[PDB]
Amino acid sequence: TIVVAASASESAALQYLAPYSGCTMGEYFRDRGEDALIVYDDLSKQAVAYRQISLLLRRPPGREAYPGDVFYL
Amino acid sequence: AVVENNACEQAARMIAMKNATDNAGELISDLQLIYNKARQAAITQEISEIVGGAAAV
Amino acid sequence: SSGRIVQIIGAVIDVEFPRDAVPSIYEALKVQGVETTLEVQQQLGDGVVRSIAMGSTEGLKRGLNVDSTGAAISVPVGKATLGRIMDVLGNPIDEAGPIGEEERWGIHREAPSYADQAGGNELLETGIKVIDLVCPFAKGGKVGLFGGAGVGKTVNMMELIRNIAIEHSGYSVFAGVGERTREGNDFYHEMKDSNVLDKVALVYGQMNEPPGNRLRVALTGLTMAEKFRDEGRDVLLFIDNIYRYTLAGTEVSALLGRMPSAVGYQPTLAEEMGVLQERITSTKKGSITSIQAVYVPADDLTDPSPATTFAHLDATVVLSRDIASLGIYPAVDPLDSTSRQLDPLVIGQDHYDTARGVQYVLQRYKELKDIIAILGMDELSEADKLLVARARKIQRFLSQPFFVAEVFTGSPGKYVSLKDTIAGFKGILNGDYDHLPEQAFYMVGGIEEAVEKAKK
Amino acid sequence: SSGRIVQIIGAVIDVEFPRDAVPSIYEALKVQGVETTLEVQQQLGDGVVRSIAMGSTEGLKRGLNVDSTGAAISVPVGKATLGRIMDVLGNPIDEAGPIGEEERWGIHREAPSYADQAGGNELLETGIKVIDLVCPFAKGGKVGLFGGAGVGKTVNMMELIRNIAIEHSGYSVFAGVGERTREGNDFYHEMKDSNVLDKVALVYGQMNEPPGNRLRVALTGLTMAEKFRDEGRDVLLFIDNIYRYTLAGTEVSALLGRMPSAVGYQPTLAEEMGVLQERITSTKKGSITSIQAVYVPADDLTDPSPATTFAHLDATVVLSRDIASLGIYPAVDPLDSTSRQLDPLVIGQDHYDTARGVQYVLQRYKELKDIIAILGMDELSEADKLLVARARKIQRFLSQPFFVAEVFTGSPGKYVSLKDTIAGFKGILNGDYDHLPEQAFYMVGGIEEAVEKAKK
Amino acid sequence: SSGRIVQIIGAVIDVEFPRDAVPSIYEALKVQGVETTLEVQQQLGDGVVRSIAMGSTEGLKRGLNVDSTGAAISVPVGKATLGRIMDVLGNPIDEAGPIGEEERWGIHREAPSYADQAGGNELLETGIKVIDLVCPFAKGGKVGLFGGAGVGKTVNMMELIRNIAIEHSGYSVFAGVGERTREGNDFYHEMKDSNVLDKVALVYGQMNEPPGNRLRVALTGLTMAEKFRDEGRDVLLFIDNIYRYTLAGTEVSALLGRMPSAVGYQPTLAEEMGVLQERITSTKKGSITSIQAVYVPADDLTDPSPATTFAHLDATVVLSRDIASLGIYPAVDPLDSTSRQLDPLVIGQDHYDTARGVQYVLQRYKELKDIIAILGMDELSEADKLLVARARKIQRFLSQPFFVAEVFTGSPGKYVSLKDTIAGFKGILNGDYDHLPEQAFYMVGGIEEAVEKAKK
Ligand SMILES: Nc1ncnc2c1ncn2[C@@H]1O[C@H](COP(=O)(O)OP(=O)(O)O)[C@@H](O)[C@H]1O
Ligand SMILES: Nc1ncnc2c1ncn2[C@@H]1O[C@H](COP(=O)(O)OP(=O)(O)O)[C@@H](O)[C@H]1O
Ligand SMILES: Nc1ncnc2c1ncn2[C@@H]1O[C@H](COP(=O)(O)OP(=O)(O)O)[C@@H](O)[C@H]1O
Ligand SMILES: [Mg+2]
Ligand SMILES: [Mg+2]
Repeated sequence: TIVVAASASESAALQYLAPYSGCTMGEYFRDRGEDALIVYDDLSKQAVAYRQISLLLRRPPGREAYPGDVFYL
Repeated sequence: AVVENNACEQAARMIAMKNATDNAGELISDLQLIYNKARQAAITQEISEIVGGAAAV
Repeated sequence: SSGRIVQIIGAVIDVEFPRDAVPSIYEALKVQGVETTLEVQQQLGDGVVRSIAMGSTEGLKRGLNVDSTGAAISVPVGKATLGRIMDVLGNPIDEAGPIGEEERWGIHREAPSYADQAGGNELLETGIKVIDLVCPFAKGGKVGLFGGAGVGKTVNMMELIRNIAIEHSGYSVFAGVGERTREGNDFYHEMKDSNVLDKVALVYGQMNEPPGNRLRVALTGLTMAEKFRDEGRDVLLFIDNIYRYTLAGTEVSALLGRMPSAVGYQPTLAEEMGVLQERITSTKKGSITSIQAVYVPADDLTDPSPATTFAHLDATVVLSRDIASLGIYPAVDPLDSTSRQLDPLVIGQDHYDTARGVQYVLQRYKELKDIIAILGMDELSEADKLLVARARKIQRFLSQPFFVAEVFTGSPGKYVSLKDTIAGFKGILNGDYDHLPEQAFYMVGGIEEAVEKAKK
Repeated sequence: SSGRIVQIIGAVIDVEFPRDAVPSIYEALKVQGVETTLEVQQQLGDGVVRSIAMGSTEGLKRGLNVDSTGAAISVPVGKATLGRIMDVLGNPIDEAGPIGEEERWGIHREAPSYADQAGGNELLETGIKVIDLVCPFAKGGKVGLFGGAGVGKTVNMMELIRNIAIEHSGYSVFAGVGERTREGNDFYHEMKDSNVLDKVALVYGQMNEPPGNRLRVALTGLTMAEKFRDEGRDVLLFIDNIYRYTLAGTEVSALLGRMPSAVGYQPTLAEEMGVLQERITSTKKGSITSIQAVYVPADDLTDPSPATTFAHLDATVVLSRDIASLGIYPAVDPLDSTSRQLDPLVIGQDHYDTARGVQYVLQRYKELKDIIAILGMDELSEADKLLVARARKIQRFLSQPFFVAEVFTGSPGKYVSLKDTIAGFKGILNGDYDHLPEQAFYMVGGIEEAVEKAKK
Repeated sequence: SSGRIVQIIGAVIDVEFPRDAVPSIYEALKVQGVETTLEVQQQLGDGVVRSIAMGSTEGLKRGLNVDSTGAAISVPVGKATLGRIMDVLGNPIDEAGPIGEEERWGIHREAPSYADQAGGNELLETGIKVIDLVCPFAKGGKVGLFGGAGVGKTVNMMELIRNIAIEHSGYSVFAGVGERTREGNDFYHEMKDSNVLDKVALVYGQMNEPPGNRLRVALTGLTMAEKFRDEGRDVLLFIDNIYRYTLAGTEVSALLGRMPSAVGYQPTLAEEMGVLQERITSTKKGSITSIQAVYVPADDLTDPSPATTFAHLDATVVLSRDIASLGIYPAVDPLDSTSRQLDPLVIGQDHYDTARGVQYVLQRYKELKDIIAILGMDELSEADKLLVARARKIQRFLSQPFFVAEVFTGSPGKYVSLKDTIAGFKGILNGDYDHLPEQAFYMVGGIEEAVEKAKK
């Protein structure tokens, strides 16, 4: 197992990027004819970190103050 | 004795069904207050979201 | 002339052109160096146009030169598009090299005029008991598969494609809008292995693609269907999810400088929907028969997007999460589903009386259900006890095993003709099969099978 | 160098400094004519910084000179803080003279690293039947007492201070964040008269205080506790109400120019909690057992502040207004309350089974509530009637008179061991007490007292 | 001096004036060459004022000259307004020529001061038995009127208009807040046919008028009522619907761009209600008493509009569709209708005991009627059957022939005094009339008339 950590005290940018970093580490095996499994323990916490950055960048809010592109995230 | 107890069964059932009808109304009355709170709360939230988006765009 | 990128924010890009060379609304632009296309959505003023990228912006920079093409996105149309997989820009997304096009059309167009509409009620048989009974489809009509998440929209559409497209003598367009890439691969290999890929044009814009791609994929597929309709042909148009078109507009609306409306939707929800939906129609030259899957956010049929969609369709099929939660498929709601062809002057009195008879029995049982929960079954009158039995059986007899669902059901698929659909329900309503246990009607195709399942 | 107040709006102040002398974020600033302290939150550009006042802004004006101190708010730490009362800036507020400090520490720090963490599974007996049963605590872990207004948070905390100071021999740190000033006076004199005061450090920033004080008092208490943890000591950190740290942040958020999030909260809600919550942990050098009361706005557990707090705790105790309305104290919800220590590998199978059994019984009773509400208990099945009877006895046997509540009621307090707690509930579940009236279990401490209460 | 229109956006108009000639808040402005009036709402600064058109804005353009009038909207007051229909500006909407006015008053003023209030509570003798006994009105009080259409609302207003003028030498004013043009024409003819038109002044703000007109009509009618009060009179102010006054304020607040409050109402909701309701009081010269029809949104009594209005109501009169079917035309429900004046410390022990005695008897009879229906009349005791006989006599004695209802009842009208009302009901409760038939107590006026209708 590879363990990727972005704990509660870390920058909202690191919490927003952690799932993509872990996905990239899993994709290494897929692209080379091997099998991998990935667990995202909380995508709802990744969405809350993305909402923070987006509001501080002054982008217009949506359905529960969440960014317009939270589906595409 | 049997026949008189059947008359008692019918009367007892009358009062039980009256109690059940009254109790149902109390539940309906309490739920209606919660529904009105949920109705009013939903409206305020939507307005905040409309105002919030318009204050950015 | 030439323009420079001045402002990139997400999927939205601003390009500044000479004040004498400002590109038109919906005009396509090309970035120099980077392989990216931008469609003008708004003319802000002072030579600047607001556009949406038809690709990724991770490689875009401020000051990159942009070229005006003088027209809107032009996609290939006609016979060359059959048996091919394409993107929003019409590029081939299969390894079979280039497409031999003899003409390109612009994705943006006017809807057929009021004098060009055509009216027809030819009845189209589907092979599904619930639909053939309460939602009779018609050739050249518009069908909508309304439902939330995980209730059967894709599965039901695949069964229809199989029971109609495979037999259909004419051509067909399949548009995957905001679909899972795995479903697109399974369907492509399915059309290819079934030898039917030769008569089906495939356009795919999945969930991994930029908002602009998911916002125009529906216009690309429809432009190909319109070329075939205008040749005088009969065409089938299948759209995987038309909600993704509305959602892509919501995702980009706020960055386009538009104030939000109710339930955080674009203020142009009804017009953006009408502009697409009015082109999907059967005129006096040829007939487009179309099936659209409509996602219902949080299972709430009152949400602005689903609520604005009903008025555009002839047949409305409603899938219920409460029926699916009981192991019943197809999970169509007979009391919420409707069709314009349901009229004694269009079909017949025998069919209509059977349909209204089934609906009457199920509507009355929806109120006795709570009565049975509190108190008990014993406290009901005999007519209510007798009705409760037939309602529970009819609900189960509406279930039909489908060939496309064999992977999930484990059992073989079944096809029921409308005659068997009418016969069985009429008998159950008459009470002829009141001698059969309730468990015998679950997934049993025709009523005959039910009589056999009761013996096992 | 020296700056000038350029703007004042409530508790927030903007100060302009020379471009070569701009203060860093969190740097402390002092106003020359009043000595009011300001904490820098952000740098706006052009030499202008935005700050929050650590006191009242009434009487301040534009153009006043401001001095930068070159460091963040620094507070005294170590043995000199024991038996003393301090404010947010580390000043003494007990009239007992200056603090004999040897060193000062800044109130902003980074959380201990992943490789300095420590695992605590040693059970900490509280003496309360409900907590010892379904919410077992551990040494060096975090506990949260969730509850609405007037339900039991301050009383249920004061009892745990009394029954945990029985086995603990080290130091304690208490941080009063936005609560009653009378309750701080009552607690100080109680410990002074009981001679317990020389082992407790007290920090206060109550409801009477401006937003800047209520926002930083939590950091000042934690900073003193960290000093004791890093000296290799076992410490108890008590936070009077952690929600007020977040609320003080909401009052100031719009003044800091931030766009609001759901229900008016600051966009930075989860980060502010984590930056404070992560530091409250047991490293390898020392341990910080922490108890924090969590207010629940309008009794809504789904509100963003309470909802974001659950993930930061090892044990969650959820108090309820309904349980309190029946007369039960403490009003803990066994079905909503939980702990990381409720594991067969930590507490043993016997305790884990007694708790699983008590929860199973109460859960079924909750499901039968509506039927009994309209038809009464007499229509239930024989087994259901038996469970409803054991569920009711279990409900009242979870009640306990506290030693901090004899003033309110007059009855004497009870301390119940983990052994006696398990024996009482195991007996009621097995049916060994089916012959006692329900009222023999209410406020009886041990089970033997219920047997002697049943004699009347 | 004169200004110029600078911006037009719907009903909101911005006008620019010289720096030495800016008009005041609430000042009325006149557009040159067009019959359009603008009320100033806000002073934006730099010479520009924001106003709301009191009429249509179609055909207006930028640059038109506007003239200041020096005061707020000023309307005709006094005797000349009786028997006339006027708009919000005081113009005669009836084709009866100019109003013979001697004076004009501005519609905006402060409520009477703390020193101007009357020295106690004085009942207003309406001359209607059910109202004077169960719903006593205080002079200077506010009465909420509840019920549907076709239950006698209009006839009750016409009877009150006749009695205040003939029996108390007073006058009436009717404010049609959001009046329906069809109902406004019907009411004018009904009052002419009923010979009450010369006792009342009619002010109408029709539904098709802009939000500013519907918001100010209540102040125009109130200004005419204030004049009569100063004359030395007791006056009746009828407001067609107080909910439409609240909604007009919500509409105007949204047009001016203000941030909305709870449930979407204007932030000024309580202040706008207080400014209107605090002028309606009993002074040291005269007393304006008001009858206001109340609408409840979604049947919710906790909604901000009902909640705010109920805070200013002294009595609640409920008209019942059931009572009307019985044949009691007044149709006021004696159990649901209430008054704050129904207190022995205000109306004396005698009036209070008589009214509470009638309500006690009427309550018991409603319970007994369900018994008589479910189980039968024989199941009742002798005391209960005697009570039923008095309750039926009481119920019919609550009826009364009005002078405006002679066309429907075929009998002459009656004006019963408070003294005669208390004496009549006191006797029936004690049993002094138990020998008379109940019909003898129907449509008679005072109690001596029941005794005479009996001899026959
Ligand atoms: N008729 C059916 N028979 C069996 N499983 C079905 C059926 N319809 C839906 N399902 C189940 O739901 C999924 C497929 O339905 P799908 O079309 O994806 O639903 P939706 O498009 O409404 O999200 C599978 O997991 C399958 O097990
Ligand atoms: N016998 C009791 N046992 C426990 N709590 C009680 C008892 N009687 C009353 N309470 C209430 O418990 C509450 C404990 O503090 P609480 O109000 O929950 O904290 P907070 O002030 O922070 O909101 C007090 O309001 C107290 O009056
Ligand atoms: N006091 C009354 N005496 C006799 N008939 C009445 C009386 N009050 C109401 N009615 C009858 O009820 C009808 C409706 O009353 P009205 O005052 O016009 O109520 P609304 O204005 O809501 O329509 C009248 O036209 C008349 O037939
Ligand atoms: Mg699907
Ligand atoms: Mg408190």
